Formats: sequence, structure tokens, C-alpha cells
Amino acid sequence: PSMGTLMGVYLPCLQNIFGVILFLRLTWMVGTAGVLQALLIVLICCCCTLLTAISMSAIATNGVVPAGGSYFMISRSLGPEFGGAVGLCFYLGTTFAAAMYILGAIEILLTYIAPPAAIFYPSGAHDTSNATLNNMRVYGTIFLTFMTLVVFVGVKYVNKFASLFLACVIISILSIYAGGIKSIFDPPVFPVCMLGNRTLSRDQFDICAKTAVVDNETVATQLWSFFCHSPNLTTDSCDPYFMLNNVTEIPGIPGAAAGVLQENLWSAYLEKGDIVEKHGLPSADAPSLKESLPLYVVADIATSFTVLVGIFFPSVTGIMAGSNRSGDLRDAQKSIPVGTILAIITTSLVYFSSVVLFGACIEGVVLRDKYGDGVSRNLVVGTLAWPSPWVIVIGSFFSTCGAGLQSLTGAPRLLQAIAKDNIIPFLRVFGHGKVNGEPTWALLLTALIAELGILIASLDMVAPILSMFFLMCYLFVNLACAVQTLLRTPNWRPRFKYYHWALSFLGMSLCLALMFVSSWYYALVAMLIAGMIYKYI
Amino acid sequence: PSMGTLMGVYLPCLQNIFGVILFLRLTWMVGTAGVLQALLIVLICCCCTLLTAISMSAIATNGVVPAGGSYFMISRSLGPEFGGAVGLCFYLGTTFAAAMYILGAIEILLTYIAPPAAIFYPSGAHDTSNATLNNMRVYGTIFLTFMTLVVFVGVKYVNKFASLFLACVIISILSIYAGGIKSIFDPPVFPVCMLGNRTLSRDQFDICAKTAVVDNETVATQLWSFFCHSPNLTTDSCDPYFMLNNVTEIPGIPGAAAGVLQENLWSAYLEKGDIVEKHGLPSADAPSLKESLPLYVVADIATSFTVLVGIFFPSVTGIMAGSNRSGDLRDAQKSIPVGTILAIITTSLVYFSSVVLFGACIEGVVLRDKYGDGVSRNLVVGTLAWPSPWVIVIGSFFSTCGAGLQSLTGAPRLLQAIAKDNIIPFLRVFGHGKVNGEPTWALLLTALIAELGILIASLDMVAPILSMFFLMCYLFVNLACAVQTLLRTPNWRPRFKYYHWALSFLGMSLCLALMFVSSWYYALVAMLIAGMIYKYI
Ligand SMILES: C[C@@H]1CC[C@@]2(OC1)O[C@H]1C[C@H]3[C@@H]4CC=C5C[C@@H](OCCC(CO[C@@H]6O[C@H](CO)[C@@H](O[C@H]7O[C@H](CO)[C@@H](O)[C@H](O)[C@H]7O)[C@H](O)[C@H]6O)CO[C@@H]6O[C@H](CO)[C@@H](O[C@H]7O[C@H](CO)[C@@H](O)[C@H](O)[C@H]7O)[C@H](O)[C@H]6O)CC[C@]5(C)[C@H]4CC[C@]3(C)[C@H]1[C@@H]2C
Ligand SMILES: C[C@@H]1CC[C@@]2(OC1)O[C@H]1C[C@H]3[C@@H]4CC=C5C[C@@H](OCCC(CO[C@@H]6O[C@H](CO)[C@@H](O[C@H]7O[C@H](CO)[C@@H](O)[C@H](O)[C@H]7O)[C@H](O)[C@H]6O)CO[C@@H]6O[C@H](CO)[C@@H](O[C@H]7O[C@H](CO)[C@@H](O)[C@H](O)[C@H]7O)[C@H](O)[C@H]6O)CC[C@]5(C)[C@H]4CC[C@]3(C)[C@H]1[C@@H]2C
Ligand SMILES: *[C@@H]1O[C@H](CO)[C@@H](O[C@@H]2O[C@H](CO)[C@@H](O)[C@H](O)[C@H]2NC(C)=O)[C@H](O)[C@H]1NC(C)=O
Ligand SMILES: *[C@@H]1O[C@H](CO)[C@@H](O[C@@H]2O[C@H](CO)[C@@H](O)[C@H](O)[C@H]2NC(C)=O)[C@H](O)[C@H]1NC(C)=O
Ligand SMILES: *[C@@H]1O[C@H](CO)[C@@H](O[C@@H]2O[C@H](CO)[C@@H](O)[C@H](O)[C@H]2NC(C)=O)[C@H](O)[C@H]1NC(C)=O
Ligand SMILES: *[C@@H]1O[C@H](CO)[C@@H](O[C@@H]2O[C@H](CO)[C@@H](O)[C@H](O)[C@H]2NC(C)=O)[C@H](O)[C@H]1NC(C)=O
Ligand SMILES: [Cl-]
Ligand SMILES: [Cl-]
Ligand SMILES: [Cl-]
Ligand SMILES: [Cl-]
Ligand SMILES: [K+]
Ligand SMILES: [K+]
Repeated sequence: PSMGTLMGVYLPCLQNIFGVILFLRLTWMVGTAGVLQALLIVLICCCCTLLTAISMSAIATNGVVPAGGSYFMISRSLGPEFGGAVGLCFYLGTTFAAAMYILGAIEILLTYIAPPAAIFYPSGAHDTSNATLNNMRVYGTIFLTFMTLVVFVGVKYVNKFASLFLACVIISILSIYAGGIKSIFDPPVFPVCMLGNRTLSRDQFDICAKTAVVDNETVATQLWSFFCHSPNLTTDSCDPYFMLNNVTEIPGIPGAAAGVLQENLWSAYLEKGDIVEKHGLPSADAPSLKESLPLYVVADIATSFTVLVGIFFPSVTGIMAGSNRSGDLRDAQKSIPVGTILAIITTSLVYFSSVVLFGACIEGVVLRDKYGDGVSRNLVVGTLAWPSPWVIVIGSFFSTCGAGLQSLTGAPRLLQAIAKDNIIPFLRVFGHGKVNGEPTWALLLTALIAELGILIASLDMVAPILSMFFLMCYLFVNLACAVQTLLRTPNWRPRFKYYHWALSFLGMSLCLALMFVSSWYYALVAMLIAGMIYKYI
Repeated sequence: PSMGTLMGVYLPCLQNIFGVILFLRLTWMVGTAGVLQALLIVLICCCCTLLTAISMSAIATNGVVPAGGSYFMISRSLGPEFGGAVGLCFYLGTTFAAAMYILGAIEILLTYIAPPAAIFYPSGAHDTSNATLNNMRVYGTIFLTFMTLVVFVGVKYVNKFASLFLACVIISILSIYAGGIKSIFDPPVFPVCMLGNRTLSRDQFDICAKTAVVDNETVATQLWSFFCHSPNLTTDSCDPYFMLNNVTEIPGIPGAAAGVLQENLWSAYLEKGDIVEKHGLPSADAPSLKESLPLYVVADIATSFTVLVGIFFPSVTGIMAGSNRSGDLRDAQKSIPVGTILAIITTSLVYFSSVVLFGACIEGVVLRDKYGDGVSRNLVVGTLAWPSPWVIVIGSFFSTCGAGLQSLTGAPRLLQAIAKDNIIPFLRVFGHGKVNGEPTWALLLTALIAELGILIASLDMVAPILSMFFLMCYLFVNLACAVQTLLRTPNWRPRFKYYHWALSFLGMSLCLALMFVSSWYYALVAMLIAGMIYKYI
């Protein structure tokens, strides 16, 4: 066995922690919560995983570290009762992470790469959401049935091209920082058209002006016709908000400055149906017609602190996939505690610096545009990139398509290993495999469980379920590291310097509080199920 | 043993089938779906239960009919594998039916009896729903903790006053029919104020007129001030829909006629946010301000056929609670098949005649008012009653409060009987009881599971879950009546004239199709769970 700390523990952790939400939902989170509460979300979500890594270091520095996987380490160091729960919650987390990584790639393909490749269209006037959901479901079934046949046939080709999907992530992050440094000197040009406080969708109309001049004559623009329903300049059929207020362009990226970071510093939560608005603009109060409501950037979902925590939390998960090479290492009780902790530190520094960067460079109206309606249907992340916005689009699409394949290769192996362990004979038929050892019936069950997450068809609806499963897994790891100390069991003597039972209790309580924060209802259901299984045994 | 067919089988079935949805969601269903599709919903939902009663008659006409409950009949006539599934699905159905019956009584109390007894108020302008949900949850916890202490202390007093809650239902139905016959000759006076096609909420403004006369002077009314935001008659700040259109009262109950039944005959489905509108009125097309949108009757939820089936279906359930007295009967193989089938026939005739009655008497704009906003916050059912609308309000409130108590007494006995059977030792601690035999730990588990249904806080959100559990129970009964015939098992010779295996197959397929109709997602999850338990055994 010869695998270092770098290519054995650190690089798979750093490949599994970075993902879809850094490129799709982090600018929206900064713009919705403010820089201060966004740093609070990043700090709270990166203390569950740091204390969980301190507990996994106490797992790794005990005994012999049996070869293969993180399931076998926990199962041989903590008994079959805790290990089965950890393995089952981590299997369910990986199978729904595959669904979230597929839905991210479909969102990138349908809203940024190929917009006219849409089957279902928003008929009528309103409900542009049901066509979006039915459009996500069809491409979800197609990409899931393709990427399960790829895993069924081409495991060696997925394992051979596993570092290319990490190179894509690193290039598409260095482009963000290279453009964010350029914006100090030479910011790019993305004009945002507004009307009073309200920002409007630039994709529909042509020119951001109330009147224009053609043939030495003042003619009402296309923007006049959407609000007043006549090409005549002296009608009284206009809404009184459009009449009293003036139409103004602003720079969507004003560059890195202190006055920009000062305005993006506080929370601006909106309910579903509200319009994204500035604060430092004059606006005359007047009622507005209901028929001009599609001519604005509108909050898609209702937001709060507890909504944003549950959407952010699957950015930080990925500790447990740095112990999968625990048989190939030279010194497995040295490479795992150093590697997982340094990977969590570097990824959390990237998240803090990116929160401060997006808060100081991009203006909060562009930040609060989920799907980028204020700027010509572009990525808000992509507008800040240095060479072109297409770098982040292509790199994020290939990174999500790679992270879905790696989850669809990682979860059937885990169900294979749990079934072959005879720990629950109810799953005995899922230990059947090929002559290679590759699973056959576990891959089908992962494709069926990840289909139930695709049929939810939203990134923001699937992500709290992922938070709910990974927080249960990380809670059982901290339970199993505190109980074995407090019960004074034999064969539990961790040789790790920075381990103490109070840190595992603190991690258990923190990953229990985040369970109530992300979604209180299903946490209250899982608490009943867990309190019932305890009354059994 | 001496119990007849009438007081032993027929009256408990007829007490358990009638309930909350006949008085709260049936007029809304008629107005939303039309008379033809409402009769289709009633006909489809009353063929799952009729074929399920034909299968329960084949259960009852086999063997000895062991004493006590419907669980023991199925468990001794079909084996412990089918019987455990039937008993567990029927237990979960009864524990969520208690939650639906509590939420119905809270809806009646907060919207019709005591409106100012509300803790949470709709602050701001919009979101009158979140205050409503948080207002349902608090009174749900209060009424659940009261009606579990009543069941823990006063079982004999709940059993002594069980016929009073049936007398309330029968009086409050005979009042509906007595007023619906009066409306042929002398219809009551409930004026509905409208403005073009759109109907408005009468509870806010005073007089249904655009201008009025005080002191020999024409003065703008209170209804003018809500739409134009000025008491001056010559302003141009009005919305152009209010200016071009005229304000008109109609009779909310025009009486039983053929021209009224002809207009309520077709479907009018609305999406969330649409305004309830007539069809036979002139209306000038004009845009409308967003700030006048609370001055209208608005569809609360989006409706379709599959939404209304899942809300109607728990009106028909209640077959299985006519075999609870199977030890007290004289001829249990005669009283059960006659009693359950005659009770299903009489309740289904009441539903068909009530659909035709509400379609022919009440106008469809009043029918499509869920919560009765068009007529002064009254029950749409209650406006048709003969003596007063308070009869239906008080009778429906006491009937839902009684049907919640009877579910909270029926489900702990079932969990008691399943736990004492040693069929699943995982539930062994729930067979502990008092010295009387009354359960202690099963009553707590019913209070905890019915709390998870109360915290959903909607009648229309809890009702498809009830449909999902009762359709699984009725599917397992038809499976277990077709498999024992087709496998040619011994000790299965039903002596019922009208039984055949094709009727049980037809009932199984119909109660499987309704499972996909009511909610396709959770049916698709339950199909995976059932197909996995089959791959185990
Ligand atoms: C050990 C062995 C391994 C395999 C196995 O066990 C044995 O493992 C277990 C694990 C099981 C799974 C455990 C958990 C599960 C999650 C569960 O979802 C619960 C709720 C969510 C799903 O929502 C549903 O989504 C469907 C599809 O949309 C809806 O159906 C609708 O579909 C159509 C639309 O066209 C229409 O008819 C209706 O809309 C409806 O029928 C369901 O209704 C819906 O419940 C998460 O959804 C939640 O939805 C909320 C919306 O109200 C949302 O709130 C917010 O919504 C928006 C944000 O988008 C905002 O406006 C507001 O902020 C909020 O309103 C919530 O965010 C969101 O959480 C499904 C089952 C599943 C997967 C288990 C399956 C079995 C399992 C794998 C077993 C196996 C056997
Ligand atoms: C044998 C032994 C006995 C005991 C035991 O096992 C062992 O038995 C089992 C049985 C288990 C139970 C099985 C089933 C269960 C149902 C499951 O619910 C699934 C979905 C529904 C719940 O929705 C959730 O409701 C909560 C509360 O609202 C939401 O949380 C929200 O709360 C706040 C609000 O302030 C806010 O933060 C967010 O809103 C959110 O956090 C959840 O998000 C939500 O998922 C049904 O809800 C569905 O919601 C849809 C809305 O999107 C709705 O679609 C339609 O919505 C409206 C209609 O109102 C319309 O506009 C449209 O037409 C649609 O959008 C759907 O109609 C609706 O179906 C919960 C678990 C439970 C009870 C199991 C518990 C465990 C159990 C008892 C075991 C035990 C151990
Ligand atoms: C929108 O912008 C215009 C600028 O064109 C403001 O118009 C005022 O115009 C008069 C004469 O045209 C000037 O003397 C004033 O100085 C302008 N006011 C300013 C610059 O504040 C108009 O008031 C603006 N609308 C607003 C602020 O609601
Ligand atoms: C944007 O402008 C509006 C008025 O042009 C600001 O004023 C609010 O308007 C709403 C109407 O939707 C009222 O309910 C509020 O009471 C108004 N607030 C006041 C007068 O302080 C609105 O605040 C502005 N948006 C910002 C600053 O984010
Ligand atoms: C609303 O109702 C009024 C009735 O007061 C309609 O007014 C018209 O008024 C003129 C003179 O006042 C009459 O000669 C017409 O016969 C009326 N038209 C009718 C009765 O159709 C007014 O047109 C109505 N608004 C509509 C239908 O949009
Ligand atoms: C009620 O009146 C309106 C117009 O006063 C009718 O017309 C529809 O108006 C909507 C605007 O919300 C348009 O989108 C439709 O195209 C109009 N339909 C037409 C012109 O046929 C509306 O149909 C009426 N409602 C009814 C009859 O239920
Ligand atoms: Cl991610
Ligand atoms: Cl992980
Ligand atoms: Cl009912
Ligand atoms: Cl029933
Ligand atoms: K991740
Ligand atoms: K019922």
C-alpha cells in the first residue's frame, strides 16, 4: 500500500465537498441574508463538520483501521448497532445527493446553456413554475437512466476521469477570484434597468428608456407598450407607478469597494411574490396594475434564516468520502485526521472569502436575482469571471455531472458492503453482484430512490432532505464517540491529541440543533422514530 | 349475546361514515367540479367501499366469527400476514382521522362560532394563511391534549353519550333537506355583491352601491374608498375595472329551479389566486390594481379532479367500525353483511341527493366560496337550512368533536389488540394497560401520531393522507380475499351469495387506481416499500 495524505485523503475530500451550491445558490444566499448572516450560516455549518471530523479522527486513531471504506472502520470500532445506522443514513444521503446533483445540471442546461431545449412551456399568463417542474422531471428521468447505464457498463472510465472533474472545479473557482480582483480596477459592463425601487426583467424589452427617437421623432419604446398598452404618448391607461417614476440604468457590477460592501451588509428577506428592490433610490408611491407584474424580478420562494441554512448545508458534506481509500494508505491513522481536517479548513476558507467577495463586488439586486433575470439570463457567479461567463457555466455543468456519477458509484458499493455484512438480512438480496464484484441489485435500488428525489424537481426542495440525512449521520457518529467514552467500554482508546468527549457532545448538540433549523417537522418525525426504536431495545 | 342488525352493525356504520366533509367541503366540491363531475366523484368513491364491503361479507360468512373487533376476524380467517397489514393501516387511518376531525372543529370554531378568538393575526397586507396555520396549530394542541385526557379518564361517559352525536348529524341533515324543499316556494335572502364578473367580500364594506345619498347629497360610499382611495367623485386614481363596470346584487340562494341547476352543471376549476366569477354577466375588460386584490373572493388552493377525489374520499370510510361488536351480535354472519351494505347504500344515496340539492338550490358563486366570504362569513351549507344557520354550525361542531373522541377511543384499542397478539414483538410494550384493560401506552402513541397530523394544520392537506391509508387497508382486504380463492387454501369457504373472486379483483384494482389519483407521489413511494417487503419474504 502506497497512498500519501495528498492523493489519498485530501484530494477526494476536496473533490467531494465542492459542488453545485457554490455556483448556483451562494450569491443568492449572500444577497438574501446579507454578508453578516451569510458568514454566520457558513460558520455554523462548518462547525458540525469540523467536530464530526474530530470524532472521525478518534475513529481512525483507534486499533488497526480495517481495509476498505468508512463503513468498516465505524462497524469494527463501534459495534454493529451504531455502524448500521451510520451506514444507512450515509447511503440515503448519497442517493439523494445524486438527485440534487442531477437537478443542478438540468437547471444549468435549461436556464443557461440551451433555453429553447424545453418541452413544456408556461402557457397562459402565470404559472411559469409548473412547466418548470414538469420540464425538470423529464430530463431528470433521462439523465438518471443514462448515468445509471454508464455506471453499469463503464466503472473503469468513470474512475479514470475522476481528476478532470476536480480540475474543472478548481479552474472555475480561480476564474471567480481572477475576475473579482480585476473588478477593483476594470469592472465589466452589465447594465441593470430599474423603475423606481423596482428592478425589471431585461430579457423581454429592447432598450432601457421610456421614450426614444427614430426619424427625428420622439416615439414610445417597446418598454412603454408593456406598461401602457398603447404606442401613444398622451394616454391615461398607464399604471400610476410607471407615470410618476423614472427609468434608470445602474452598473450591475460596480466593482470591489467599501460603499458596495456596506450596502450588501444587512438582511433583505422577501416573501413569495415580492419584487426585488434597492434602498438608496427615490421612488414615488403609487399603486401598480396586476397585469404588469410579469415585468419585474420576483422572489421565487419565501426566504428566512432557517430556509437558507437547509439549502447551504449540503455544500459542506463530504467528510466520509475521504476514508474510502483506508486500505490503500501507508499510515491510515495519520493521513485521515490530517487530510480531512485540512480539507474542511481549506473549503471553509474558500466559502468565507467567496461570501466577502460576492458581497463586496456584485450589487445586491443582481445577487437577489435567482436565475439572473435582471441581467439578460446570465449566472450572477458568471458575470464576475475573468475570461468569459461561459467558463463557470461549462465548468459547473461538468462538475455536477461528475459529482452525480461519483455518488451513483459510491452508494451501491455501500449498500453492497452493508448487505454482505449480514448485519440486516432483510437486505440480503442486495449483496448479489457481478463476477467483478460490482453490484447489480444495489444499483437499481439507488436508481429507484434517486428517482423519488428527482420527481420533487426543485433544488431548494431536495436540499433540506439531504441536510436531514447527513445531519442524522453526523449525529450518530458523535453519539457513538461519546457513549463509548462515557460507558468506559474496552477496545476504545483513541490516540488522537485533540480529542475530548466534550467536543463530541458539542458536535452532537450542534448537529441536533441544525436538524431542527433545517426542517423542524421531519426532524420531529425522525425523533419519534428514534425514540420508538429505543423503546424496542 | 343480543344485538340486532340495527343497533349492532347499521347504526355504528352510519355514525362513522357521516362526518366533517359533508358540512364543510361538499358545497365547495359541487361548485368547483360541477354537478356531473361531483356525481362522478361520489360514484367512484362509493364503489371502492361497496366492493370492500362485499369482501368483508366473505370474511364474515366464513367460520365462527371470533368475538371482538374486525382485526380478529381478518386475523383468524386470513392468517397473520394479511391481518397485521390490515390492522396497521386501519390504525394509522384512525389516528389521522382523529387529527382531521379536530382540525374541522377548529375551522368551525375560528371561522363561524367565535371569529375574535384568534391568537395570531394576518399582519401586513398579504399572507392571511400563515396566521391561519399558526392559529390552527395552537388550538390543535389544546384540543388534542384535552380529548386525550377525556379518553384517559372518562371512557364510560364517552360510550354513554355516543348516540347524541348521531342525533346531531341526523337533525343537521334533515334541516338541510327541510330548507332545500322550502327554497322551491320561499327562498331565503342572502344578497351577493358583485362588480362585473368578479364577486367581492361583503364583510369589509357596508353598502353594495357605488354612490349613495346622505343629507340630500350624493356621497361616495365606503365601497368607493376601497377602490379609488379618495372620497371625491371626480378623481382619476381609480382602477379602470371599477370605472367601466357597475355594481350589482344577486340572490345568493335563487331557490330550486331548472335554470339554476343548468348553470351549475359544468366544471369551473381555478388556480391559486384567481377570482370567483360568474358566466352570464356583462363585464368590460380592463386591468385592475394589485392593491384592490384583497377586495375579492379568491380561490384558496389550486383545484382539479385529482385534488377533489382525495378530499372527498374520507367521507365514505367507516365500513370496518361496524364489525367491532362482532361478539355481541346474535347472528354475526347475517347482521354484518346486511348492515354494512345497507349503511353504505343509505349514506351514498344521501351524498347523491345532496350533490343534486346543492347544485340546484345554491348559486355556484356562493358554492365556490370556501369559508363563505361572499355571504357575510356564513356556512354555504348553513344558508340553506330551515330554522336558522346556527343549527348546522352547532351540530357539525359537536359531531366533529364526537367523531374525534370516538377515533381516540377506537385506535388505542386496536393497537392494544395487535400488541397483545404477539404478532409483532416490536410493539410489545403497547400491550400494557390498566387493571380495567384500558390502554395506557397506546393512547400516548395515538396522541403523538395525531399530533403530527395536527401540525400540518389544513383540512385539505391532511385528507389525502387519510385517503392514502384507508385505500391501502381496503386494498389489502381485497388482496386477501382474492389470493385465498386463487390459491385454493383450506379453511376458506365463504357462504355469501353475492361473492365472487372477480369482484374482489375489481375492488383491488379500483382502490389501487384511487391511490394514484389521490396523490401519485406517496402512492409511488408506498409501492416501492411494498415491492421491497415482497422481495424480503
Ligand atoms: C434502509 C432501506 C433503504 C431504502 C429505504 O428504506 C429501506 O429507505 C427509506 C428512505 C425513504 C425516503 C425518506 C424520505 C422521503 C422524503 C419524502 O418527501 C417528504 C416531503 C418532500 C416531498 O414533497 C413532495 O413532493 C411531491 C412532488 O412534488 C409532491 O407531490 C406533488 O406533485 C404534483 C405536482 O405536479 C401535485 O399533484 C402536487 O404538488 C403534489 O401531488 C408532494 O405533495 C410533496 O409532499 C419535500 O417537499 C417539501 O414541499 C414543501 C412545499 O410545500 C416545501 O416547503 C417550501 O416550499 C417552497 C420551497 O420550494 C417555499 O415556497 C416555502 O419555503 C415552503 O412552502 C419543502 O421545502 C419541501 O421539504 C418522500 C419520500 C422519501 C423519498 C422516502 C421514500 C422511501 C425511502 C426511500 C425508504 C426506502 C424503502
Ligand atoms: C407501525 C408503527 C406505528 C407508528 C408508526 O410506525 C410504526 O407509523 C408510521 C406512519 C408514519 C407517518 C406516515 C406518513 C406521514 C405523512 C408525512 O407527511 C408527508 C407530506 C405532508 C406533510 O407536509 C409537511 O407539513 C409540514 C407542516 O406544514 C411542512 O413543514 C412546513 O412547516 C412550516 C410552516 O410554518 C415551514 O417551515 C415550511 O412550510 C415547512 O417547514 C412540511 O414541509 C410538509 O412537507 C402533506 O403535505 C403536503 O404539502 C403539499 C404542499 O406543498 C400539498 O400540496 C398542495 O398544497 C396546497 C393544498 O393545501 C395546494 O396549493 C396545492 O394543490 C398543492 O401544492 C399536499 O396536499 C400535502 O400532501 C409526515 C410524516 C408522517 C405523519 C409519518 C410519521 C411517522 C409515522 C407516524 C410512523 C410511526 C413511527
Ligand atoms: C426622474 O428623473 C428626472 C430627471 O430627468 C427628475 O426630473 C426633474 O426635472 C426637472 C425639470 O425637468 C429638474 O429641474 C429637476 O431637478 C429634476 N429632479 C431631480 C433631478 O431630482 C424627476 O424628478 C425624477 N423622478 C423622481 C425622482 O421621482
Ligand atoms: C421602494 O419604494 C416604495 C415606495 O415607492 C417604498 O415605500 C413603501 O411602499 C410600500 C408599498 O408597497 C408601503 O407598504 C410601505 O409602507 C412603504 N414604506 C415607507 C413609506 O417607508 C419602499 O420602502 C421602497 N423599498 C425599499 C426601500 O426597499
Ligand atoms: C351598468 O348598468 C348601467 C345601468 O344603470 C348601464 O347603463 C346604461 O345607461 C344608459 C343611460 O344611463 C341606458 O340608456 C342604457 O340602456 C344602459 N345600458 C344597459 C342597461 O345595458 C351600463 O351600461 C352597465 N355597464 C355595463 C353593462 O358594463
Ligand atoms: C369575466 O369578464 C372577463 C372580462 O371582463 C372575461 O374575459 C376574459 O378576461 C381575461 C382577463 O383576465 C382574458 O384573459 C380572457 O381572454 C377573457 N376572455 C374572453 C374575452 O373571452 C371573463 O371570461 C369573464 N369570466 C367568466 C365568463 O367566467
Ligand atoms: Cl454542493
Ligand atoms: Cl459526508
Ligand atoms: Cl367525513
Ligand atoms: Cl374504514
Ligand atoms: K458537497
Ligand atoms: K367518514
